[PDB]
Amino acid sequence: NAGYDSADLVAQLRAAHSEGNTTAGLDMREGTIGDMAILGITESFQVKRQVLLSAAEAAEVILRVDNIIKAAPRK
Amino acid sequence: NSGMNPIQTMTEVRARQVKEMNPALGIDCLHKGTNDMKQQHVIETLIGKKQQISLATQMVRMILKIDDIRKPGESEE
Amino acid sequence: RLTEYSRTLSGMESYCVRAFADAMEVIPSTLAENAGLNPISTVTELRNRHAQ
Amino acid sequence: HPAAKVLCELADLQDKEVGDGTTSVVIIAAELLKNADELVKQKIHPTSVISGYRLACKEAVRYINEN
Amino acid sequence: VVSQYSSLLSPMSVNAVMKVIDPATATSVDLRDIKIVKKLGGTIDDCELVEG
Amino acid sequence: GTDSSQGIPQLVSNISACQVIAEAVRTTLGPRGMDKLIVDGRGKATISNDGATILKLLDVVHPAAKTLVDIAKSQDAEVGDGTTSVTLLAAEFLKQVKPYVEEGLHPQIIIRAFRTATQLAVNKIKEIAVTVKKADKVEQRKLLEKCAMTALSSKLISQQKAFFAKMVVDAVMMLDDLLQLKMIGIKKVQGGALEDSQLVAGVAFKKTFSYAGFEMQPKKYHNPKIALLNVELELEDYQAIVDAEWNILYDKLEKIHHSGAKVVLSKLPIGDVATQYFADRDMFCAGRVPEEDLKRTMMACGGSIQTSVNALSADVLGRCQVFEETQIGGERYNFFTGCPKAKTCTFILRGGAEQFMEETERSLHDAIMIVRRAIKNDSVVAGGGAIEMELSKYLRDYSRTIPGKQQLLIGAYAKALEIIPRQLCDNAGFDATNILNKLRARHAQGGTWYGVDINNEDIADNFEAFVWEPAMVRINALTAASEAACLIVSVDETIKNPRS
Amino acid sequence: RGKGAYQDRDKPAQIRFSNISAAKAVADAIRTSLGPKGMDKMIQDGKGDVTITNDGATILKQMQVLHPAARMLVELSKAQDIEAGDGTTSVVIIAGSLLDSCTK
Amino acid sequence: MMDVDHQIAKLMVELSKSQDDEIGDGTTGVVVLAGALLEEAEQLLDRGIHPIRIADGYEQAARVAIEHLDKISDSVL
Amino acid sequence: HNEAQVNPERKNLKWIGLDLSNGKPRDNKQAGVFEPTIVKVKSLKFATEAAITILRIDDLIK
Ligand SMILES: Nc1ncnc2c1ncn2[C@@H]1O[C@H](COP(=O)(O)OP(=O)(O)O)[C@@H](O)[C@H]1O
Ligand SMILES: Nc1ncnc2c1ncn2[C@@H]1O[C@H](COP(=O)(O)OP(=O)(O)O)[C@@H](O)[C@H]1O
Ligand SMILES: Nc1ncnc2c1ncn2[C@@H]1O[C@H](COP(=O)(O)OP(=O)(O)O)[C@@H](O)[C@H]1O
Repeated sequence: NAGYDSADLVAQLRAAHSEGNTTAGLDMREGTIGDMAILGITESFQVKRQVLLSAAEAAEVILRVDNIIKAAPRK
Repeated sequence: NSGMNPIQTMTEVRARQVKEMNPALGIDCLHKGTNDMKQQHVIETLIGKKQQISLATQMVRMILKIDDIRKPGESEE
Repeated sequence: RLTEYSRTLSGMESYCVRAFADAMEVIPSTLAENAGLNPISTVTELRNRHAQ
Repeated sequence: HPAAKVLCELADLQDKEVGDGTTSVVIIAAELLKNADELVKQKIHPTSVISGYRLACKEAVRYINEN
Repeated sequence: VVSQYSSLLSPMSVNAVMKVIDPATATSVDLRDIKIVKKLGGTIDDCELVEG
Repeated sequence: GTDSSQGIPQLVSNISACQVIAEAVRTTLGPRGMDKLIVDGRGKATISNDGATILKLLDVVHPAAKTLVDIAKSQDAEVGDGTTSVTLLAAEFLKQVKPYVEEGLHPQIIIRAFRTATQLAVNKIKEIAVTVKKADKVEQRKLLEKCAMTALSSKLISQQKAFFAKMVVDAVMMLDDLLQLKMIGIKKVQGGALEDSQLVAGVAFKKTFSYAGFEMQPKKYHNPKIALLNVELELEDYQAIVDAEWNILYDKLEKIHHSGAKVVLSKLPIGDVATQYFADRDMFCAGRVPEEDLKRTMMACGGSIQTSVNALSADVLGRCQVFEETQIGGERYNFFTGCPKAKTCTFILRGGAEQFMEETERSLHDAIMIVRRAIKNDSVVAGGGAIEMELSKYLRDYSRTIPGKQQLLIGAYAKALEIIPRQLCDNAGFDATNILNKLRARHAQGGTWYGVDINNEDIADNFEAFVWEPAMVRINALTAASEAACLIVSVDETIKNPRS
Repeated sequence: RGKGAYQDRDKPAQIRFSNISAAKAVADAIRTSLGPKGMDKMIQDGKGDVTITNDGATILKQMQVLHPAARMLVELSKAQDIEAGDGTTSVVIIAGSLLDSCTK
Repeated sequence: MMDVDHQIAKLMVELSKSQDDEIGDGTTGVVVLAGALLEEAEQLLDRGIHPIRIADGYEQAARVAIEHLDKISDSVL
Repeated sequence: HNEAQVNPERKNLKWIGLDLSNGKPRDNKQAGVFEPTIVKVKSLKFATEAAITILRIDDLIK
């Protein structure tokens, strides 16, 4: 949405989490890593967990449907 | 064509060319890391470039002075 | 003023500010084209006089 | 047509003001409109036309009050 | 539309402006204090001010 | 043909056709006018700023269009100075009397009014025409140079204009023998600078692949001559044609020095690869020559023509002054100069830019037209949109004097005379309307020769600006325009006769 | 260094160009009526309703247009008229010129 | 090999051909340069500028550019 | 009326009316066809004002 690099930042955050930096995230100002605690980018645990669980549940629901049958259209 | 940011490179190279006059300070298209174009062994004939500029100017001037085209526009079926 | 500021705001945003000034500069051009007399002249003497 | 309504109510205004001359004012107005439309198709911006018409009217009334 | 009569109408119009406002303490001018009738026909030279 | 009935509707159709035919050339008047490019079949679109040149390539089909083009062609043939002016002037006459034909104005009334207005205009121009021929014409030619300078005033070639004007008027003063476009033929050459351009008193052509094969010609020969040969010169019955070929090849070598010819002319290719066979001749050869070259050489001293297989005449190496063949810009050029009556002038268009061909066409040719009209004519007036203002003012003043039908028609005529400054200043690009009012005030009160300046786009007293126009040529142009307008107005209906 | 982001997707950009084109159509239809030297607008209603004036926002209320950008330009003009009461015609012209600048 | 319809495109085609048989390389340069020249020429025309002065300024600019090209020349064997 | 202004001695040529009986130019002050000054002045003023108002109206397209 800002035209920044994708793969380089993915690898950078992968390495940062490899050292254990669970606070290393992207910054739109510079496109680099930073401390979200210091940088102020913080998110609610409950909201994020609900988002993840709901996405997984909806995906599971959708994948369980195989055949769709259509009756006579009214138009 | 490549993908780098155009205008920041434009301004930086212009500032450096102000610092030192050189026809070898330009875009590093091959991402060699240096703007020293001569170091990258790129040579083109000066006659080609002057002819390019002159031809482009003459053609643009000619097109600027022409405002007549005839069309029937009947929209045949 | 915005033009000279964009000259001193060298960067990616400098030409954005320059175009802002150029686009905003249309109202005197509208008034001048209502008067027939060259709006480009009108505004270039306006520029010179305001500079002086 | 709205332009016709404007012209006819100017005519009624003139008639209520002085009486005679409604035909003359309507005819002169129409002639001025068509001549000015030709002259604006001659690439003249209409405000100059309006200013010239006002100056001409002033000079005409001053001439009439003099001759 | 009132171009030539703008100079003419400015004094009377401004004087009517202070009639509906307090020129000393009223920080806001009510646009609803003045009402206009769209009298079919007429001439700008026949400007008429009414206080009632 | 829509509403092409007998009477006024067909006249309206003719006037509309005249307006349309004017629109095509309406924008090319003047030296700084735009050019026209229109498809003409196989895509050979031609660039030509001259309005008459546009006229020769139009697609006129309406009878009014044809009967205006013929008048334009006649005017062009009579003089080359001013053809857009007459057509556009006639179109203005027609379109400004069009708001009168429909009221019931019988066309004969318009014809009478046009003729009397033309007579008044001719009298007015005659009584104001100023003669400046005696003002140092034969001697002190600086006035001619100043007049020629107008052709390149305030342009990128103004620095080189002085020398070019001086030497072209020098060439003309000994060539004041009714010159024309073909008589003075220039040639374009690349390389070098534009300052050292010259005008030889002869011709100039390049030895192309089909022009000359032999080199190191005897340049320092004082008896040149053209030999026109209508035959080729280049290199179980097969043996028969072989023998015929050998005999012809041997026979074609007997017209080199046995006949005594230094320059041979032929319409068949001359082989440069066969130079070793052309080297034995030791004589210049010219092939695929243009008809312009042929006529200029014939008028210069007169070359011989051979018709038979071994035709020989006494003018094979007759009287011509000297031969010249000098390489220019690294390439050998042929100069058939050095003749007793070499009444030709070829300009060496020295210049790096190849595309300046049209620019030099519109500069040097206009300058030499200016000097030729200044020399040939004697009485000129300051125009460029000034003299037309004088005529319009006088006619409009005279209109109020006379009572009768023709008063309004003469008024419309005078109103139509103002179009020349309009078009000139519009082609310049300035605000046309302001120029008109400024000219009218400064002309009615100020002076009788205030005209437009194309350089700074403002008025100027054109008498000081030296914007001269020959009085006689202007009179003829106005007469032709009035005659064309009268001829169109006096017409009611066409006759079709499609098949039977 | 070298290349950054490929920027593969482009259609919403040209859609925004279309929006700017509509905004300029409205803007230069509005532009003329500014100043004493100026001349009234040039806009006819599709339904046929007619008004005749020199104040811009009245014309802004004339149009029954489709593109939301034009509608929100009308909102901008009426908001400016509510706030101060002058220069409303200028605001629309400035907005259109800025939109063309954004295009460039 | 383009399906050229308007004569201006054909004129650009002969421009490209002239550059190609004159030099061989840089044929892309003339087309893009003319494109950008017209890019700002059309806004200059929208401002209400007649083409004559635009053409004269463009020719002056071309002379300036050619002078710069001559100034920054460098040749080898 | 051209002689009324060009010729300064022809001052008393300014009332050539239209004798509708024959449709011939004729002295009209002697004839006596008269129009009040206020009538013509107001007529011209109102015609000019109407022309200005109409010419000042172009805010449609049709
Ligand atoms: N006896 C007359 N001869 C010539 N013209 C006349 C005569 N009487 C009136 N007129 C003309 O009639 C005109 C005004 O008539 P008109 O305006 O039609 O009257 P109304 O306004 O009542 O219709 C005047 O301009 C005047 O010149
Ligand atoms: N420098 C100049 N200043 C003013 N008028 C000029 C100038 N040069 C040419 N003209 C005008 O251009 C007219 C004719 O030009 P043009 O139509 O281009 O060629 P042609 O003479 O073949 O018709 C002349 O009547 C002349 O008055
Ligand atoms: N007498 C005048 N001389 C010069 N400019 C004027 C004059 N009157 C108004 N203007 C200009 O007209 C512009 C717009 O004013 P106006 O049209 O009244 O507001 P709106 O555009 O909201 O209707 C102002 O910027 C002002 O500078």
